[PDB]
Amino acid sequence: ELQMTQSPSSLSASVGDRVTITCRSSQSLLHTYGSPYLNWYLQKPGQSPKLLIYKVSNRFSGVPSRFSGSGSGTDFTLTISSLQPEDFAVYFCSQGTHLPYTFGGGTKVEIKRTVAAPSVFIFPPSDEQLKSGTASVVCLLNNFYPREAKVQWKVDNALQSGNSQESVTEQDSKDSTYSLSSTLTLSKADYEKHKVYACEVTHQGLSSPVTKSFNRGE
Amino acid sequence: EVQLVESGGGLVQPGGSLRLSCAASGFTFSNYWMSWVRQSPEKGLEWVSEIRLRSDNYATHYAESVKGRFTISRDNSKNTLYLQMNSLRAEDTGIYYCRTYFYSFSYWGQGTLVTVSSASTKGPSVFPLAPSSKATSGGTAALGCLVKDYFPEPVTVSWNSGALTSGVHTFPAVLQSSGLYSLSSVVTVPSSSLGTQTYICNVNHKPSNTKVDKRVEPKS
Repeated sequence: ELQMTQSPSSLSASVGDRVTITCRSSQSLLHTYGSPYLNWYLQKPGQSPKLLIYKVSNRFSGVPSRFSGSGSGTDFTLTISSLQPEDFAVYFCSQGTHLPYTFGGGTKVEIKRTVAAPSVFIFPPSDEQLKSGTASVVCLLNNFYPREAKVQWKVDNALQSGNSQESVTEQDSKDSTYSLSSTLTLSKADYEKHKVYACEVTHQGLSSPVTKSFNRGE
Repeated sequence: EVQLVESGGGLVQPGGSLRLSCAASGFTFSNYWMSWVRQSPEKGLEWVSEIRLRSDNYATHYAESVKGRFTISRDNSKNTLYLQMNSLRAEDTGIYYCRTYFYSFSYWGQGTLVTVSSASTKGPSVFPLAPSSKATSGGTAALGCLVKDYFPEPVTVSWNSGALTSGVHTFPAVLQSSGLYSLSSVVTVPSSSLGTQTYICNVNHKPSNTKVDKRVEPKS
């Protein structure tokens, strides 16, 4: 099959940067069915892919002028000559002329922005959920950057290990920040047992780690 | 305007079957090649199959991964494309996009989700994320909705019937220790408005036709 190798797998660039994404095949793949006519796509999360370039170097109708493709023989590049904030997306090549068709593994493009410290909020489990026998504790990290963040759960000052799950939004289309949920789940019993519930946050934008806490029972 | 409307997706048991459809409109369907592509987080985009024109004896092609199990077919009179999926595998799970080939590139539908799992659908309970004193930083409060233990995806959340959009963050679902999905949605508002504005999250889980509206009120 005619498989392309897409690189890099991810990158962060600032608004205004030149960005370059490459798809490559082998000196063998090229003898088998020639220099092919790759198309380039982008995809926003939850949306269908959108055409940027067809036949290597033809910008597609409506596509903004900063996008361009070129490439010769084995090596094909998609170029963004001045990255804009709406340009975060997964970009990929498509080899749609030689059966079997294949796609590049894609390049996750993140917008780089100034450091932003999360704000932090904690929620105790509802009355309704305790009736049912589980207790979810939720810590929220809102509108921060970079993505990398440490959330530590402490129950009666005891660090918890393997009972936490995080979810993280995609980069925000409005301010390029991330928000993050961490959910500590415990039996109704484990919860009635202890009393102080805390999550401790550590991020590059915080001089010192921020702790939000509550005691069970108002 | 060109439109491609997939249907027929959803939850099916391993080894079972499903037929997708794609209702095309806005162009002369019979003049174009048509294809199916699928998407998963784990394998990326994978071409699935292609069917050509009546004048090509309706030639079909298939990725090796589905050959013998899937059949692509077209009804030019109804402007509809089909994919018949038999002996489905866990690995057939994902988003299936209908496509039409405009001579040098495809135009794509919005896709339909196919879940191949032994689970039955399950609709979520919904719990409040109560805005409280202290957990609200500088005149700004946070409140939310927690949507626990549902299957399959997706669930959707709006706030106040879509009148509250600004400051809403609805997180990706997480798969729990159990085989079930959990998702939280949150929003930041003026602290001062907590007594005077009521806040309701509208949760929809179409695979089970669950529809919940949950009042979130400050703790007391």
